[PDB]
Amino acid sequence: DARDIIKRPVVTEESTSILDDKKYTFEVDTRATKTQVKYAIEEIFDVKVAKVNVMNYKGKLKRMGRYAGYTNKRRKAIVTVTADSKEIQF
Amino acid sequence: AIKKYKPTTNGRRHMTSSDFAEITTSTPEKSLLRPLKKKAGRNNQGKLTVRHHGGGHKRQYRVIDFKRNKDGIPGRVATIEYDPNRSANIALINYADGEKRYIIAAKGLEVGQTIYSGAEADIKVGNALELKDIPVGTVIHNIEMKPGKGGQLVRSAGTSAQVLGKEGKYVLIRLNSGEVRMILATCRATIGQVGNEQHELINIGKAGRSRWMGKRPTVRGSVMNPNDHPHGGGEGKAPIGRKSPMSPWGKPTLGYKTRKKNNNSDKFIVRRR
Amino acid sequence: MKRTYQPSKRKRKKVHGFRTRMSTKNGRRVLASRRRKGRKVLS
RNA sequence: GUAUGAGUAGCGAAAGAAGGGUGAGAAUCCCUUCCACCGAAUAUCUAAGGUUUCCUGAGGAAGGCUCGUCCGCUCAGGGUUAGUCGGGACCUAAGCCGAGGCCGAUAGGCGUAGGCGAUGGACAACAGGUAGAGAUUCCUGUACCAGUGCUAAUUGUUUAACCGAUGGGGUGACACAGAAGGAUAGGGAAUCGCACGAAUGGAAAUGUGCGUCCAAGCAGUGAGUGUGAGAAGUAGGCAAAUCCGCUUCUUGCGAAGCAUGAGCUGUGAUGGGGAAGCGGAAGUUCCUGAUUUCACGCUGUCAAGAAAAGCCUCUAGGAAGAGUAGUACUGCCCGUACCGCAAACCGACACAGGUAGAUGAGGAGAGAAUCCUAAGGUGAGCGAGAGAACUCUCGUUAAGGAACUCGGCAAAAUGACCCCGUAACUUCGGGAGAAGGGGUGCUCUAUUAGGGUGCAAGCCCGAGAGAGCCGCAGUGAAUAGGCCCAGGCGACUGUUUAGCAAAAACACAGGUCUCUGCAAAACCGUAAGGUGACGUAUAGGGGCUGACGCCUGCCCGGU
Ligand SMILES: [Mg+2]
Ligand SMILES: [Mg+2]
Ligand SMILES: [Mg+2]
Ligand SMILES: [Mg+2]
Ligand SMILES: [Mg+2]
Ligand SMILES: [Mg+2]
Ligand SMILES: [Mg+2]
Ligand SMILES: [Mg+2]
Ligand SMILES: [Mg+2]
Ligand SMILES: [Mg+2]
Ligand SMILES: [Mg+2]
Ligand SMILES: [Mg+2]
Ligand SMILES: [Mg+2]
Ligand SMILES: [Mg+2]
Ligand SMILES: [Mg+2]
Ligand SMILES: [Mg+2]
Ligand SMILES: [Mg+2]
Ligand SMILES: [Mg+2]
Ligand SMILES: [Mg+2]
Ligand SMILES: [Mg+2]
Ligand SMILES: [Mg+2]
Ligand SMILES: [Mg+2]
Ligand SMILES: [Mg+2]
Ligand SMILES: [Mg+2]
Ligand SMILES: [Mg+2]
Ligand SMILES: [Mg+2]
Ligand SMILES: [Mg+2]
Ligand SMILES: [Mg+2]
Ligand SMILES: [Mg+2]
Ligand SMILES: [Mg+2]
Ligand SMILES: [Mg+2]
Ligand SMILES: [Mg+2]
Ligand SMILES: [Mg+2]
Ligand SMILES: [Mg+2]
Ligand SMILES: [Mg+2]
Ligand SMILES: [Mg+2]
Ligand SMILES: [Mg+2]
Ligand SMILES: [Mg+2]
Ligand SMILES: [Mg+2]
Ligand SMILES: [Mg+2]
Ligand SMILES: [Mg+2]
Ligand SMILES: [Mg+2]
Ligand SMILES: [Mg+2]
Repeated sequence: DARDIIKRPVVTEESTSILDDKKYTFEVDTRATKTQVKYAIEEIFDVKVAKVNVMNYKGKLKRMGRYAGYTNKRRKAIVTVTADSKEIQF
Repeated sequence: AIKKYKPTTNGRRHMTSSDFAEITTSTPEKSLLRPLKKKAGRNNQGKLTVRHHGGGHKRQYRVIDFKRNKDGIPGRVATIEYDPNRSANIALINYADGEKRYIIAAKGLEVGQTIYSGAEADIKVGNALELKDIPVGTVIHNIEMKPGKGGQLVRSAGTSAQVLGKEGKYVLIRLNSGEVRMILATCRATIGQVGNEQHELINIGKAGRSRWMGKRPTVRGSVMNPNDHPHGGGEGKAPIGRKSPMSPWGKPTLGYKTRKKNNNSDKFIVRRR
Repeated sequence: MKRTYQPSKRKRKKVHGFRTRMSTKNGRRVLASRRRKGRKVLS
C-alpha cells in the first residue's frame, strides 16, 4: 500500500523554496507513521531517504451562506534524501 | 517531668508540656513504618459519622506487636521512642537472632535490659507470660481477650491491672476502671505498668494546639436552631426546657445506661465499675 | 468577582461524557431519551 | 409592527502637537520630529482556558458607542517539522472500577486478587543563524542516550566465561524554624577601544558619547560537607545467600582513606557575536554582592513530618558463547500557529471586576515602601470652545475654635532618624513608641580617627569635635503613630448572617456531670460493609459552663 500511504505532493511557495535543499513535501494519510512514509517513498521513487518530519493539521471552519463546516484534516510529511541520491522531479 | 512556660504571650500563659527526658532517640526504624491517611470521621459512603475530627499533623504508623510470640530468645532494649499514634512511648527490641520489634514501653524499662517471653520467663517488668503462670497480686498490663490474638486491654499511658485469683479455667482480674472480670488462663499479659504516667498533667494552653492534634471545635446544642438539636430555640439564653438533657439524636444523656441488656459477656463480669 | 463557570476540559469529560453516561443504568436512560428526541449532540 | 419622551440621557477612568504621504473623501490610516504616561509594571516568559483570532494580498454593505482609506471585521491563498522539550509506550497517592466472593422485593450495594489515576518520583543537547508567518524541532558547528550489523584482536565451553530474578536486603525516602559561611549571578568604578571635540559667557582636555564577550560535552582541579575499620560466628530475613540484621575480638582517630560537592582552568574557539567604516577595534584590574546554589549541610523544637518504580547487591536459577576496540546504520505516537493581568480566558459587551507560577534594573533608602528614571511598552475608538447657576473631586481662607450635631460624622492634626525622659496598676511578662523635652542643612580642618579588602597599586565604609555660611523654613518634595482620664461587656489570637447586622453573638484553653470492658459505647446503612480506631478507661461519645483569683449555700415532696 505504498501508493496509499502517499497521497499527493504539496506545491506552495515554502515547499518550492525548499525543493532546492533536497526536501520534498507530501500529503500522507492520517494513520501512517514516519517509518511507513520513509519506506513507501523509497519504494515508489527509488531514492535514499535520510530523514522524515511529520505534522498534523486540523480542519478550518468555513461558511458559504447559512451553512458552516470544516475542511479535511491533513498529515504533512517532509522527506529529505541523502546527498548521494537522485531527485524527485515534481 | 512537666515543663512550664513563662507568660510571654497570652497564649503561653497557662501552657505546660513534657520535656521528653525518657526519649533516647528521634529516628524511627525505617523497616517497621507504614503509611497512615486521615479519615476525618468519614465513612464508606463518604459521610461524616463522628464529629470533631480532622486536619492535624501527618503521622506515620509504627508496627507494634501486642502478641509477644518470640519465646525463649532473649531481647535487648535498644531505644525508647516517641510514637504519634498513642499516648505511651514505645521501645525497640533487638533479638539475639537479628530481628527487631516494637513494644509498649513499661514503667522502669531502660536501655540495655533483657526481656523474655514464655513459660520459663521470670516475673520481671517487661516480660510476657500466660495468665496462669502469673502469681496472685502482681500488676500487669497488655491483657489479651482471646489466646493468640494480642493484648487489647490496659494499653494507654499510666494504666495497670492486678491478678486477684483463680477459679480453674479462668482468672480474676481487676481492670484499670475498677471492674472485676474473668479472663481465660491461657491468655497472655505483660508484667509492669505502662510508663508515661505524667501524660495527664499536661495543660494544652491554646486552641491551636488542639487543632494540631486533629480536633475540630464543638458547638453547644443550646445555641442551635430547633431543627438542628432538641436544645435549640428560644429567645435569649434558655434553660433546658425538657424533662432531661438530650443528645443531637434524641436519647437522654445524663445517667441513661447504654450497655445492651441481653449481652453475652454478662456471665464473666463479677463487679461492675 | 469570581463567577460560577470555571472551565476544565477533563472535569467536563469526567462528569458529563459519553463513558460516564454509559456506566450507569440512569445514564443510559438519559442517552436513550436524548436519542428519542433526536438531538445531534449526546453528552 | 409603529409612535411619545427627543435630536433629549449617554458615547465606559488617562496628553497631545505640527509637518510630510495615501486616497473620491482624513482630528481618527502610514512616516518624521517634539512632548507626555507606566516601569515588583501598563515590561519579558509560561500553565489553564479559547480554538485559526496567526501571515500575505484584496475590501469597506453590516460589526467597531464618532470617523475610517483602518481592524481581533469580510473574501482568497498560506502557516505549526523533536531519540534528548511536555505527555504516552515507566511508577505510584487520594479517589475510582472491580473475576470469583458477601449482602439484598427487582434494580442493585459493598468488596479481594487485579487494574486505572498527577497536582508528586525516575529519565539522554547545547551555542549561534534564520526580514511574511515555526524553532533546545529547520540549518551550521560540537555532543550525549539506547540499540544493531560488519570488521580486528582477546577469551570460554557443561566442576562450567558470562547473564541473573516476577524472590531477600539497602537506597530511593521526604516536617518546621534560626544563624553563620564558600561560591557564583547581578550592580559599579577605573583601564582600554572607536567617535566627536561643540550653537549663547567658558573649556584641546580633570572634555562629551558608546562599547569594554561566548555554551553543553571532554580532561583536570576544587570552598567544603558527611564519616569509621578489619576478622570470625549465625534460633532471624516464607527456600538460599558470600547480601542484611545481630554478637564477640583486634584495631582508632579533627591525621589519612572513602562517598559526595558549588564553582574554577584548559579545550570546545583557525568558530561565533560585535562597533567604526564586504568589513570588522578593545574584552584588562579592582570594589560591592545575593531573594540563587553548596543545602534541609549545621543547630534547635514538638505537633514527630507519602508510596511505588528506578538503581545497587545476594543467591535460586539460565547458560556456550561472551564482552573489548573501531566503523557505519537504527530510534514510534500526541502537542507545538496565535492571545495569555487580557479587545482572544470567566463576567450577555472591544465591560474601571476576577485569573496559578518564573524573572522583575538605577539614584536616594532597611525595604519588592516612596518619588523620578533604564530596558521594554503606551498616549486608551467621539471631538472644539465657552469658562453661568447647580452637582461632584480638589486647594486656600480674617477673628473665633465644637458654639455644629443624635454623636467631633467628615476634615484638620501626629508621623522618619538620633539623644534625654517615662505614671497608676500588674497574672511581674507587661502597661511603653505611655506621657513630656531637645536635635537634624551646607563648607573647611579632611584621600580624618578608625575599619573592610589586597603582595602592592589602589578601591570601599566612616564617627566624635572644632571653626564658619545661608534662608521664613534644613527628615526643606513623596511616603512613615494623635495622645490622655474613667466606666459596662467579652479573658486573650481567632469565627459569623456571599449581597443590610463583626457584635456583648460562636469558638477557645480550663472546669464538672454522665455513658462506654472492646464485635466498646455512639453514628451511617435494609443488610453486608464501615467511621470510632490500625485506638483500649491517662481512651473514646454526649450535656452544661467558659482564662485566671476567691467561691459555689438550703430542698429528693413533684418530674
Ligand atoms: Mg523513521
Ligand atoms: Mg493538530
Ligand atoms: Mg499543525
Ligand atoms: Mg485519606
Ligand atoms: Mg452524615
Ligand atoms: Mg467530640
Ligand atoms: Mg455540648
Ligand atoms: Mg456497664
Ligand atoms: Mg434506573
Ligand atoms: Mg421607541
Ligand atoms: Mg496628524
Ligand atoms: Mg474568523
Ligand atoms: Mg458599527
Ligand atoms: Mg454613539
Ligand atoms: Mg482608498
Ligand atoms: Mg483580516
Ligand atoms: Mg518526548
Ligand atoms: Mg503502562
Ligand atoms: Mg529529561
Ligand atoms: Mg558496535
Ligand atoms: Mg525497591
Ligand atoms: Mg568606562
Ligand atoms: Mg554477616
Ligand atoms: Mg558599539
Ligand atoms: Mg563580580
Ligand atoms: Mg539564600
Ligand atoms: Mg506508535
Ligand atoms: Mg509523532
Ligand atoms: Mg503529532
Ligand atoms: Mg505574549
Ligand atoms: Mg527610608
Ligand atoms: Mg505617583
Ligand atoms: Mg524608554
Ligand atoms: Mg534667617
Ligand atoms: Mg521645600
Ligand atoms: Mg460565629
Ligand atoms: Mg488554664
Ligand atoms: Mg465535657
Ligand atoms: Mg483503623
Ligand atoms: Mg468524657
Ligand atoms: Mg460533646
Ligand atoms: Mg444545665
Ligand atoms: Mg487572675
